[PDB]
Amino acid sequence: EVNGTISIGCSSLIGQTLLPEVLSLYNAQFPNVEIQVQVGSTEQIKANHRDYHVMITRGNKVMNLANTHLFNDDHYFIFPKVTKLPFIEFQADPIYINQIKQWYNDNLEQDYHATITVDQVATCKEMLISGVGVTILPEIMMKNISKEQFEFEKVEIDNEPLIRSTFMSYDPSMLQLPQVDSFVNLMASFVEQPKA
Amino acid sequence: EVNGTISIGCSSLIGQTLLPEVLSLYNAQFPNVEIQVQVGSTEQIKANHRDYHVMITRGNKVMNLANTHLFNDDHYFIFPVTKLPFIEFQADPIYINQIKQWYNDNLEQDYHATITVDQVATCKEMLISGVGVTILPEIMMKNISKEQFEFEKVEIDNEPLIRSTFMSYDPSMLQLPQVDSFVNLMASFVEQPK
Repeated sequence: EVNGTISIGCSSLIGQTLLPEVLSLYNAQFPNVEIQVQVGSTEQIKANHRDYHVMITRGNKVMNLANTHLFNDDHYFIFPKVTKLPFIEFQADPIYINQIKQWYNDNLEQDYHATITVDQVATCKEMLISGVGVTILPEIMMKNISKEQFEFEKVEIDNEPLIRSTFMSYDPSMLQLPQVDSFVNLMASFVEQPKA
Repeated sequence: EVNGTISIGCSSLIGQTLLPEVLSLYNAQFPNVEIQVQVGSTEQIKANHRDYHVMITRGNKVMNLANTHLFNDDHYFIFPVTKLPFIEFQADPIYINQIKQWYNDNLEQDYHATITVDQVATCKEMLISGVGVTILPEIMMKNISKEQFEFEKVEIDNEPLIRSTFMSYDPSMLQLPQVDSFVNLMASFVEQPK
């Protein structure tokens, strides 16, 4: 049997969408593995990289590690079925937030200004659902947003969708741990789409 | 005419349940206030209290601060049972030990967590995707299919297992209009008409 412990560090939004699905598969195949999950900012995770066998983060490849591109998110601007409403911003690295800002300016009348800022995308989405304001979300976080209360407009810059990449990172030496080699191979196949 | 910045630090599960609801009121009444929210563990927030005008945490009162009890949560054991993995979240040890002791008293096996997660939110998503079973605070139970899952209330000696939520702040801070505003709005908000 595969066993021991696997310690996973990932972006907060990953811990509420992808990871539970991956862990249903993984625990079904490798039930004697004990699993530890810690969520956080990409910068936190990368900082604590040594507490984790494997990290799942957003942005770019991590330094001095193996990286596996998992997928890309599109983005939607989401609002009540607009420049008079407050915009909710979430914390991420500055290139990304700056694309969102530049888009707000290009496609809307006012200058961009965050009224509410939260650090997690999940919080941001719940702020949206409660009517605190409008926002831009990556598509993987758009489930269960009422299509009767809200309109969804896709974010493109020039004529290119605004996208963000998710990566799995690990020290290739860790694959000597059966339980890590298992998780990494399971994810390789999990992120492939049957209908390519 | 109330403005400035208010900086809120709260428990993760609060940031996806209570706080958005509170902030819809607050922003409506005090639109010229800029709001910053940071989420995390109770001990994180307590560790960073210098960054926040106001904290909302779970557990006990915080030391050398004003405290306002906001409410108490009941808990439920939620399952599709001792062959299924249990999902444990991180919190202080008295509380986790109540859950362990309860699982032992009321189920056959010894308590053992197969999956452990940092946040209650993750734990709930783990639950919804069939990873396993778990105990949740009732405020985190919305949108769990009553058709796929059963819900059993957690009692210990016929007393519900409950956890408390507190708002903590330095009283001197109420000199900031935008903080005095938020604290009074929360006083109102946590009261029940009925």
